[PDB]
Amino acid sequence: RSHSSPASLQ
Amino acid sequence: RSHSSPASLQ
Amino acid sequence: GAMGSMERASLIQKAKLAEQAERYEDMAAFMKGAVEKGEELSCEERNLLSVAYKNVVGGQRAAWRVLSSIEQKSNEEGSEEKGPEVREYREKVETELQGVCDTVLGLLDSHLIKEAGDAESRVFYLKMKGDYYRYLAEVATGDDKKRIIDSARSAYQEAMDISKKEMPPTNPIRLGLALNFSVFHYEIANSPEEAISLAKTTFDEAMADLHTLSEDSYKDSTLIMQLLRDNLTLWT
Amino acid sequence: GAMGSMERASLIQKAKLAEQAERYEDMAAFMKGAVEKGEELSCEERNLLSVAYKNVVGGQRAAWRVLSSIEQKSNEEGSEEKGPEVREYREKVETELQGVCDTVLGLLDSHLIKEAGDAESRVFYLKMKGDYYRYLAEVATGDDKKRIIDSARSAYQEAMDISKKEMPPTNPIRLGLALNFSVFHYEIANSPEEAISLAKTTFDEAMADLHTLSEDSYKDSTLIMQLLRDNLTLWT
Ligand SMILES: *SCc1cc(N[C@@H](C)CN)c2cc(C(=N)N)sc2c1
Ligand SMILES: *SCc1cc(N[C@@H](C)CN)c2cc(C(=N)N)sc2c1
Ligand SMILES: C[C@@H](CN)Nc1cc(CS)cc2sc(C(=N)N)cc12
Ligand SMILES: C[C@@H](CN)Nc1cc(CS)cc2sc(C(=N)N)cc12
Repeated sequence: RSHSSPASLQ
Repeated sequence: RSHSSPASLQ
Repeated sequence: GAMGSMERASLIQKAKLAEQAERYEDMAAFMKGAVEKGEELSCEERNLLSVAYKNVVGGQRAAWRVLSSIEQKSNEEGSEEKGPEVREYREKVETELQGVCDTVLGLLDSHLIKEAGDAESRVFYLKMKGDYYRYLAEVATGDDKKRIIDSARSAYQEAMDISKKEMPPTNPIRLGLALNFSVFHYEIANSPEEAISLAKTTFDEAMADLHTLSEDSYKDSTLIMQLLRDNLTLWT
Repeated sequence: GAMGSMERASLIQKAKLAEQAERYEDMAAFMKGAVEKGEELSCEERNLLSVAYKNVVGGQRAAWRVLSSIEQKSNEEGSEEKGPEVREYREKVETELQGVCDTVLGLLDSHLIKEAGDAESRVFYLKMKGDYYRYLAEVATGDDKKRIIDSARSAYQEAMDISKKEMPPTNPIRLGLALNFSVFHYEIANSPEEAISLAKTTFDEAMADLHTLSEDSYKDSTLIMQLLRDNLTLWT
């Protein structure tokens, strides 16, 4: 599968 | 900690 | 809501405790309660909200994929039919996943997005709206799939417009938005060329902005850049 | 119960699906429903029951330990007091853990233990009764701690008596029983000498019975033997 963003973002 | 049994037992 | 009687600060404190305890269902309920207090969320609190629900829905998505695979194989040629149980249970998980998406989308629409008075907060929430419509799209089929997909597109696209006007190319929210929109394009909207083009432009423009960052910011930006690179390797 | 309208076989099928999906709360609800059909459980079904609830309560125990540690440090000398929130949330998790133990113990008492017509089934259920009283003991304090501990002891001891009369020393249920009773002795009942003595005797007597086993049975027995050995290394 494709990677999506981690949940926490600065 | 001490180890206890796994959940499944034959 | 059952969190109505608890103080906002206590809910945030307990969300952080639940995260330490890996109790993500609790964490999501605490953060829902905090949102429903009606005050704007800080950057940290927005991340707590996202972590909680992303973990909750992530477990549901992983289960749905396991079950959907089983179901597809019990429907293959020569594969006996073990009755309704696989479909039923996949439908149960699907419905619970849909309820979580509905809950998050409801928080965003009442009233996080409209009250978001910063580019960073408004992009964060619009990205989340796109993400949770995407999770609905992953399990959608009949006659509403197309409209769910376009709701995800509309949300991502508005977030993209703001982020490009208001944030630098290395901004981690801008980067995670572009990553997730590229995954939308590739996996949901059958637009692999758009996905590739977006991931390439996103990576290259961020690479050229790294020199402006502190070491702390550089670390956050490059983590997401590597995900863009990893996808481009899969896709090309 | 909400599982009353589902067929026994469908509940078992779905418990197995939930295990594949790592949906252990679902798995436990399905197996509770299967037990409440009133028929005896097979060896496989007993294991499904145990896996489901052990995973559910294991997550609760891990959370309780995280939270209890936080709580103990916010009560150390010079450690500021952040209000009631840590205690409250630890109490919430504790109460949920206690409810799971109550539910399992209720299934065993109505009527798994009394209807168990084999040594292997009766020992399995009595071991489980001891285990779930032990989990209650881990969080017990005032004036009921001692009685919960002795309920765990009484259950383990009856299981031990049957297993020694009716099963060979390598029987995996006998072995896992002895392991867990030794952990009871060491961690709950402040009886480290009993724990060590039991683990040593259990290991040595099993070692001398391995030659009677097939490769399949030998594998099951030696896995638990290594846990006995690992504990003896910690304890001596
Ligand atoms: S908005 C400031 C902020 C940053 C982070 N860190 C991520 C961007 C990288 N780890 C953060 C993490 C939180 C958590 N998961 N408890 S809250 C928060 C806030
Ligand atoms: S009672 C026959 C039986 C044996 C096992 N295996 C364990 C003893 C070792 N893996 C078993 C595992 C089950 C599961 N977790 N789905 S059910 C079952 C039955
Ligand atoms: C048609 C589509 C949006 N165009 N709507 C939805 C469909 C489903 C599948 S049952 C769940 C939800 S949850 C939700 C919300 N905004 N809270 C909207 C929807
Ligand atoms: C005093 C002790 C047994 N001697 N009883 C219990 C105490 C607690 C802590 S609130 C929970 C449960 S659940 C349960 C059961 N058999 N279902 C018994 C108990």
